[PDB]
Amino acid sequence: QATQEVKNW
Amino acid sequence: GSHSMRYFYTAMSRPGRGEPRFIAVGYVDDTQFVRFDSDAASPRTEPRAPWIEQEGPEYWDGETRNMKASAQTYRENLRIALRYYNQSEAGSHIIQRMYGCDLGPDGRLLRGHDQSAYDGKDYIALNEDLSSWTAADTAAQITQRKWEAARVAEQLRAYLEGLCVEWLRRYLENGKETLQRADPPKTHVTHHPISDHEATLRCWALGFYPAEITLTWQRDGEDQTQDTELVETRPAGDRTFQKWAAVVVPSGEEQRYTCHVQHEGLPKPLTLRWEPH
Amino acid sequence: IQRTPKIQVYSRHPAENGKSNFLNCYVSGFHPSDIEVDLLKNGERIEKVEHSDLSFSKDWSFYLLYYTEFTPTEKDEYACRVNHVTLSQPKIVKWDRDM
Repeated sequence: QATQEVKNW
Repeated sequence: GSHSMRYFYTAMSRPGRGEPRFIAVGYVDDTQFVRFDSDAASPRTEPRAPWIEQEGPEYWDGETRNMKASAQTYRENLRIALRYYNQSEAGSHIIQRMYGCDLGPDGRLLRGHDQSAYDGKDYIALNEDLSSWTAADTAAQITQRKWEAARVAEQLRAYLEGLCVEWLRRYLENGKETLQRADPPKTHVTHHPISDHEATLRCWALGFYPAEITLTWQRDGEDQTQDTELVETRPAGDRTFQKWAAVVVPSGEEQRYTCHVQHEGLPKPLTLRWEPH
Repeated sequence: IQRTPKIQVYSRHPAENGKSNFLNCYVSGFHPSDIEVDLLKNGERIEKVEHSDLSFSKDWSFYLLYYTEFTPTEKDEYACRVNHVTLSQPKIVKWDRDM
């Protein structure tokens, strides 16, 4: 299962 | 032996050719098991290994939901990167991320990874402690501050400690018959004359899994590291890999060379010589 | 900022004429991602060719595998042709059973 992000650079 | 799960994301901008494209793949060891392509006619997180297909509706909806969000998030990261680097909107740029969990033979979490790059160079990485970041340049520092401020590292460590390890153990169980079996290589040494005076010996390894292998040429028991030509370990297409190493030798010296192969599937490393019949 | 692809043309199983096999072109270690690969028989592209999903290595360079079902013949000569921002002309690598 992938990781939810949701951070922006 | 020891098992790992990794996810690979790629985001590319295509100014004047369309929206930025986002591609994601997942692997367990060297076996890819999922895919997402923003360019597909109807983008979806699709299975690429049979053992994953058993996963339920909540799962597949969940990851498609996730991957479509991530594509938006990286479309915006691509724009943000333009500010940090003062780059034009005409160029085409690429953001990559690879992250995953390593499990020791023991099966508890042994290491966690997260690394990101811009235009093929290092950008930011999660350190070994899973609490701090390493920035590659002043631009990545801008991101670094935002992420320690938003405590991202605590959130990714929660993922690798728990959900990554837990799914990867579940996958290893579901994919027991392929993921947990080592295929030793099939090996043979090949000879081709360049001339009457010189020939090429090539050592072959075929059909092995996992991809990790070492091929070595030795002359009178000493390493021909510098004179060996190695190719990148390559996929066969049936989930096994291949590799070869070759040297140019003077005619009549062929039996002083021995090829040494190391693979996890092998009990003891193999020593091969050219055997013509 | 740019790395040229390394190309390998090979068969999935050792070649024996008249016996069905797979023709693989593996391109690796290249940057950026925009690449085009076609598989050639007698200098002309084979119609149905598929490729792996894009992925990359530890050093961030990409790799793909292009494959098709084929039957080798004494007569015919097969190849792989690759185009990339680093290549001045499309680079063609002819298949040698020995490699």
